[PDB]
Amino acid sequence: QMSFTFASPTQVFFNGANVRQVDVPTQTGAFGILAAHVPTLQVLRPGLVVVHAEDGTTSKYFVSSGSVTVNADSSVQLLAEEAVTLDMLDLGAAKANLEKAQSELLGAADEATRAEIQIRIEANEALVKALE
Amino acid sequence: ATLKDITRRLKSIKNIQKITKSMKMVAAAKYARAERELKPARVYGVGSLALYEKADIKTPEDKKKHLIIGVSSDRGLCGAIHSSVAKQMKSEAANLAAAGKEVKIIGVGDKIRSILHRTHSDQFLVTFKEVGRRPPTFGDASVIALELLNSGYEFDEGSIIFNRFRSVISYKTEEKPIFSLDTISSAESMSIYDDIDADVLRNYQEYSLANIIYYSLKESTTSEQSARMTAMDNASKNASEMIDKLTLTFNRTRQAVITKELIEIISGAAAL
Amino acid sequence: VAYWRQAGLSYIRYSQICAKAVRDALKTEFKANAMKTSGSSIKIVKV
Amino acid sequence: IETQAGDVSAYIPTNVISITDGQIFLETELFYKGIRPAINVGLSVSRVGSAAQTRAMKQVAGTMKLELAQYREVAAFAQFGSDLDAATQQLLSRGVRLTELLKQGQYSPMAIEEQVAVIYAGVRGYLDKLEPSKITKFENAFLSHVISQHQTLLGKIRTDGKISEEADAKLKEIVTNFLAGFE
Repeated sequence: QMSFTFASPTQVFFNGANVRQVDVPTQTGAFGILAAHVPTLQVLRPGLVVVHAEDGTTSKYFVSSGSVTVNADSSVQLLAEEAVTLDMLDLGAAKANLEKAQSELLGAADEATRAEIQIRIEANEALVKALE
Repeated sequence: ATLKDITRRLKSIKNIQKITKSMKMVAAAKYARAERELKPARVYGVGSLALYEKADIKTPEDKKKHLIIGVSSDRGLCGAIHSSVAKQMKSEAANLAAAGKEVKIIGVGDKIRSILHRTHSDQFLVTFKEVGRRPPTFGDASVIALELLNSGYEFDEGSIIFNRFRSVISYKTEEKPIFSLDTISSAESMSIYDDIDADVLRNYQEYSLANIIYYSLKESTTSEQSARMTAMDNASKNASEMIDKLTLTFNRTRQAVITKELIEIISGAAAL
Repeated sequence: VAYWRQAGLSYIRYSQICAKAVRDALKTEFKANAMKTSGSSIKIVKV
Repeated sequence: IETQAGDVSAYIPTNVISITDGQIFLETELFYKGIRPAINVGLSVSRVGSAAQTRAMKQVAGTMKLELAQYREVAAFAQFGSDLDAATQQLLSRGVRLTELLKQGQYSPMAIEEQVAVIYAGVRGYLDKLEPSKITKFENAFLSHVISQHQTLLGKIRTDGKISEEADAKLKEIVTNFLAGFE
């Protein structure tokens, strides 16, 4: 059916395992996936993987960026970039960091600099929305 | 020889033997670290190769812009690694000399540009430095991707010549197809697939570059440490053999010096 | 499509900024593991 | 015996080494390497050199000799010791602290009681956190502290001939407190 091979440059999750539903939680718009699905290739967001492996398990965790690729025969490659868990995160660092991003966004002048501070502040705000 | 000469030679080779055992144990420790780091990065890369194998898009012909990515070590003393990499690189360069033109290349490490100051000293476009000192990570592979993309160059085909790791003793020098422009991708198989718009697929393509470069760097560093441990094991053995031979000739030279001095003293006291 | 592509930014720079934010999102110990796994500066050589 | 450039295989050094019951060997690279007095051992051995000791120095020197025997194998691996594992790193560090304990100023011989105290501190390993260039300063300050304050403890060591669990507990206490108040 589907093989949800999750990976990240630190470690690998479920590589070669029968999974029933993966909330693939991306930039174009966070969408679930089941076994039979249309094949797709999409990049990720600072966003929120919710995996469900055949038994109603709800394991959610946070992903910086990466890439999802599914084929006809459902081989779900979710190659993330930094995949952290809810047992790994804190709150006040993200709060102070989004305040710093707000201040530097009020201080930005160049378009590349404003784009970097916007992706910084939206990573922080979707991060805190994941936190709370 | 004289006696002090062989004493100097034995001192030198005993030191080279101890330092080569030290390099063998350092290569063993960094090999164990690279091997335990190799387990997640192998699955990551074979997943990327598996999605490009199921989406088995071919290569369009009759165009120019090719790219060879040499990924190997910066500091050698590790066997026949860079020889095989340079051989494969210039073989693909001679194959891409006919009917291809833009064989402008990128390479990492001092040894790849040092084995390329002569044959393709024009065509090496960017070079990297300090690989193989620290273990390879993802953010430095991001630096390689930024110096490939933001330093503006466009390419349609080529290869990422990476040192492939297979075992404690062996290795492999072989390529991976680097599908490069969206037109190579969006030809038929992406038209079968879904959500294959130009920006999403080209951001996917840049991330595929960072993916295969991460896989190549950790594969090359694991092969580096394995072959360096092998080379320092064999060099310690050859140095120990030559220490044994030079100790035998030191002893026979010592005995000859004692017998010569003794015959001179006895000849003097007898001719007195 | 993207706003940062209209700024002229690469997706790998995008990923590295998101990586910096996520390494800041860790508390202490996992922050130490991530910054040890973070990018050491591979230096460049031009022509 | 003066040897001519390490030539222990000459006539007179081989004769007298076969005669004598021990040797104290001084290879000179340790002298110019900066560990004085220049007794650079490994070739140096005493053929009865365990029963000719007080039981304090017997215990401390036995453990100290085994630690230096584990150290001297791995020093060529300690010039590249930064990128190896941690067990070696601990062993080589302990050996460096002991080897810089063994150096001593000229014309100032230490009594048995204070050298038992110093080599005891190095063997129990209250020195593994300190800098290497601060070991000899600790040594001189520890001699001054133990001679000045705790006279009765050196009296215990020189009259009992050994450490018997109360000198051991008191030295645990005083070396922990003086390491707590050194810098």
